[PDB]
Amino acid sequence: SQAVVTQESALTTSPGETVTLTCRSSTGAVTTSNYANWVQEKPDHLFTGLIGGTNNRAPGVPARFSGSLIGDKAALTITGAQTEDEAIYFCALWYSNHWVFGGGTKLTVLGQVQLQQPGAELVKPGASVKLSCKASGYTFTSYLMHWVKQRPGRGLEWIGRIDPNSGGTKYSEKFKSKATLTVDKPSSTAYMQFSSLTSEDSAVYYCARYYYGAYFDYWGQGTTLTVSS
Repeated sequence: SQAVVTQESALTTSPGETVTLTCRSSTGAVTTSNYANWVQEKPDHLFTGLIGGTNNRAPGVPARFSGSLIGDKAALTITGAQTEDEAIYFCALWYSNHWVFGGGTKLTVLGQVQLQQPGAELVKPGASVKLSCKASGYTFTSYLMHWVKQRPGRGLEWIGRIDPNSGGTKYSEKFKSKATLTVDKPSSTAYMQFSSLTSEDSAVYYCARYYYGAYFDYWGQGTTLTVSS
C-alpha cells in the first residue's frame, strides 16, 4: 500500500507573477520528516533538483524558487516567474525507507559535476540490459545514487538507490524484484540491471545523486531503453 503523492496536473502563470505548486500525501499531512524535494524537468528531458529537505534550495538554483509547508502539503513557490520556468515540476516525499514521486505539474508560463549515462539501449523483448551512470567532477562515494523511471504521461517512478561507499541498496516496492543495483568504485560508475524485459520497461531511466538531508541536485541525461523486436 505505497503512499500516493498528488500534485496539480497543470497550472498557468505569466512572467513576473508569483505562483505556488503543492504536493499532497495520501497518508496524511506532509511533515518535515518527508524531506520534500522539488525537481524541474525542462524540455529535452533535462532534470535539475531545486529544493530538498522541505525548504533547502540547491546551490546555483535561482533565488526565486522556495519551498515550504502550507495546508499540510509541501509547496514550491516561484516568486517572479520567468518564461524559462515553463517546465514540469515533480515533488518527491520520503516515507521511512523509500521515495515516492508525485505525478508532476505542467507549469505554463504564458508569454563541473556530471552524471554520464549512455543515450540509449535498443534491446529485444525477453532480453536483459545493464544501464550505467558514470560520476565525474565529484566524489562518487560521498553521495547516494538514485535511479528513476519515466514513461510518457506516467510521471517519474522511483526505482531505488545505492550507497556507493557500501553497496547498500533500498528499492521501491514496484522494483524490489526487478532491478539489481551495483557500483564499481575504481571507475566511479553505478549500474542497474534488468532481465526478462518487456514493452512495460520501455522508458527513460535517469540516475541522480543525493546527499543525506540535502537534495537530488544533479541528474544524468537519461538512457532511453526501447524494448522492441
